[PDB]
Amino acid sequence: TPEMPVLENRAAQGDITAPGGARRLTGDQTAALRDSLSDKPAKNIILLIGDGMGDSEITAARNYAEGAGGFFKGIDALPLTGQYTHYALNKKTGKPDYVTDSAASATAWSTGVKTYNGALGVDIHEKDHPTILEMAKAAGLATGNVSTAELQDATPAALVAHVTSRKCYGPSATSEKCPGNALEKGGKGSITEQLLNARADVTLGGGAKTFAETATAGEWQGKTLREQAQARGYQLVSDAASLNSVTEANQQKPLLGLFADGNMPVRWLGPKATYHGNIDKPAVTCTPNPQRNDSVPTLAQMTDKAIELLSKNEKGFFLQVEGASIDKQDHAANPCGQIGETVDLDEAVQRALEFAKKEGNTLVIVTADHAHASQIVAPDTKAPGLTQALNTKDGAVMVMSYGNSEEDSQEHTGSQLRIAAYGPHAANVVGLTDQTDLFYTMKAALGLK
Amino acid sequence: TPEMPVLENRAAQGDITAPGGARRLTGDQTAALRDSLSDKPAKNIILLIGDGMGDSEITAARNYAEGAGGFFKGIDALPLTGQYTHYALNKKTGKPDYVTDSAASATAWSTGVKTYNGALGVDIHEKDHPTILEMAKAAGLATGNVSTAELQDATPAALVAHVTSRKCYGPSATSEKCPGNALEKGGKGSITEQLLNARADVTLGGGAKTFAETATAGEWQGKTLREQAQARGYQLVSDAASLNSVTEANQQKPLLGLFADGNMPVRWLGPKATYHGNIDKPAVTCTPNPQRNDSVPTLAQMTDKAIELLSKNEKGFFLQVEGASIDKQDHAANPCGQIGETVDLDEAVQRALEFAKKEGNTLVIVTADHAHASQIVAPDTKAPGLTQALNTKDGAVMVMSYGNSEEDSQEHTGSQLRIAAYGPHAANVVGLTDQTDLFYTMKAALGLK
Ligand SMILES: [Mg+2]
Ligand SMILES: [Mg+2]
Ligand SMILES: [Zn+2]
Ligand SMILES: [Zn+2]
Repeated sequence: TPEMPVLENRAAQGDITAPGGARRLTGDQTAALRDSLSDKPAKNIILLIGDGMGDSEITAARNYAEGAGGFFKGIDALPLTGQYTHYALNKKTGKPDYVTDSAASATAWSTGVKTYNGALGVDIHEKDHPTILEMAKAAGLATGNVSTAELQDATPAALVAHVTSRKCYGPSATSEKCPGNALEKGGKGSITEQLLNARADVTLGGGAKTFAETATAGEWQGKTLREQAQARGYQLVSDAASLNSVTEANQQKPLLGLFADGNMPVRWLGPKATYHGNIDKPAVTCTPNPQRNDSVPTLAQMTDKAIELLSKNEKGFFLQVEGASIDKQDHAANPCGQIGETVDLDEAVQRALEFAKKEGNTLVIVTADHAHASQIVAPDTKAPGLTQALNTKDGAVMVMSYGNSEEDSQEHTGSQLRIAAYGPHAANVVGLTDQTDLFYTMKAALGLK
Repeated sequence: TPEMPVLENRAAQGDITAPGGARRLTGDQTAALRDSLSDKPAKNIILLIGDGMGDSEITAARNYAEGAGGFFKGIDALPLTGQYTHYALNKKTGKPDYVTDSAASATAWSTGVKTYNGALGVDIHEKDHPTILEMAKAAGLATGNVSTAELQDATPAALVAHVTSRKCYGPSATSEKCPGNALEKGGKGSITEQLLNARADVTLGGGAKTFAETATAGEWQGKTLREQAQARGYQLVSDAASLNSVTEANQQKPLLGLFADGNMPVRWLGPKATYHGNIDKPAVTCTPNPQRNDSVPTLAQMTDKAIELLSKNEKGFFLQVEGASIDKQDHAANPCGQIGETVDLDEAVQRALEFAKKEGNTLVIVTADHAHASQIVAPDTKAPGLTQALNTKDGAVMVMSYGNSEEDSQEHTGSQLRIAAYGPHAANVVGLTDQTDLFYTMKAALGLK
């Protein structure tokens, strides 16, 4: 509908060296804003998560791929923007823990309650809390869970599982790590077991590896989780081709795609940032991954398939899309990997926006779980940590730094960060909010009880 | 009668450990946002700058001072938010320079043109461009310029001075670094000298030192600039009581407050962050700076006095307020200084909002020139840089890290950052914009030609 608009052009108007040439706006937005506000109920919800995608990561990625005066057709097109907080809680004391992990953050938007790092779908008292997927499902809507990581990973895992520790991937690990959740100790089961129970109509991602573990107890005891899956009515697919065959997805024949043993492959490769790399070493240009594959769906691809199959439900749908790898490449101090996964996500955002634009009753939300390590610094910067200089699209050099861990892994950060939305109820992300608010915002737009 | 609502309370609504207690919203925001949209003209403009105050610096200060679930009654209360980019240009190539200084950034917002780091009121070709202040004055509007740094520093300087280098504080430095601007070589002058010609109605801050230099030429050759200003009819005050006593400020009786030889005293004392400081050292608790004085007006005080004086103007006013020390103490790796300076800013913001709420035709802007070093990390972090643990309001420990420079100074950072606003034309800050767009936004809002 021309009704609800999106930002079509927020790129620099003309000559950046000229007066007004770097402007992103062409006029007054008061009208456009007014036209972007609606209190009408959302039919569908599409939630796009860039793991570790703070403002720094978004900026670094635009600078490189689109130029400083560039514009992300996906990411940057959402008209309603704000800043949200995502601190976690300390388990013993219930006091704030300023820097969160993806387990606690994902638990917050999915169930509306703060938790401790490590936790999936449980409060600090280790008490379960229904998730937005379980609720929408209960309400009879179609549910989708898509990611580029292993599906046991914290991010997607939070919509479907309740464990006291994100490490409880399969039975083997649960029994050890989460004994109270272990199927044999009377628990609800491991992350994978719980995923299977949940039954979203569409689930696409990696982590096929744990689907090889074997049930210790229950009905499917002694079989492989994968085996239990087909046993359960589930349709399994492992490549683009097959994923494309799929004409229908639902509770009868829910869909489960396992495109990789672990995380799906990264789009771009580059060297790892090194100490004084922006000085001692030359500017880098990122190399697309020759080992990415025509048979592996891109995220924008799982996204479009997900939308087509979930859109066949007349009551509506809930969809969660995760761009997993941003956070993981940030940890590895790999600019090229971190950047490409941001660009990968933008493509999916575009698909989601396109659908919402025409559909008209769709709420699209784009955000991150927490902030990361990456910073953009001056080119002649002499940093204590890991640095790298990059040749951007503007023909200039950009330098990225990761200086918050002497360890082998760059740490997350607690800075508040961008949240953007388009469609009905999107005004609920404007200004300062908390990660938990997102739950109530979503459940409220759909009218979930 | 606040036609347009400001956000009265977005602190966590209840018990942070319980379902929905960490929420900052109490309901749907649609109607309130709708109520924040107006395209009526703006009588006045109050622009508040926290130098180097990125989203990280804000989060950090809130956690410390108000708690994670806290809310800055000033800073966090502006209902229309977005993110803005502030890259500068490379003088020679004209290509983007990812990390700006304060000089080129304030030039951006004050003239609508991008320029090279170090430049004030001039473009890459060193051409001069009229400033939003000079233009307001020209239209008959009352003008103000308040800052906690020396008045010759880039932020305030940019509004009334045009020079090739930011270093050109007074006659002596200008002759050496800005030979083209030097009074004696037929130039327009040094920063202080043009500041004096600019004749803003209200100018309050530090930098008294440079006023002890003597003109090298012109009508006031051989007299100090202090005398020249007295000679030119400026009202000079240097203490809080002298300032309070002021009843008038206009083109006839311009006001000049010089409250510190250099920069004004910082609000809180604390030790410098250090290597492995969060491990090898006990947690720090900020303490008020005894020097902060009673003879010294605070940022909130000057902001109040300036609005009073400026408000007298029928046509209206444009006022810039700078919390300068946030950036400075960030370069210094001093969390208490940095945070204290952000708290100071919040108080100045509250004053501006109170008046604006009242007046009804005032546009209030809160943003920063660029991003900075500061990162919030896990308590157990083992960082290559400077860290420090802090005892927050929540009775918990927060660790701050500075790791982008092996130099004495920590660096500015390239990330886009929060921009927020309240009042008529406030919508122009939502979504993604450029710093230069702000120039155009204040121009149209005040109806300038
Ligand atoms: Mg993730
Ligand atoms: Mg400044
Ligand atoms: Zn994460
Ligand atoms: Zn600075």
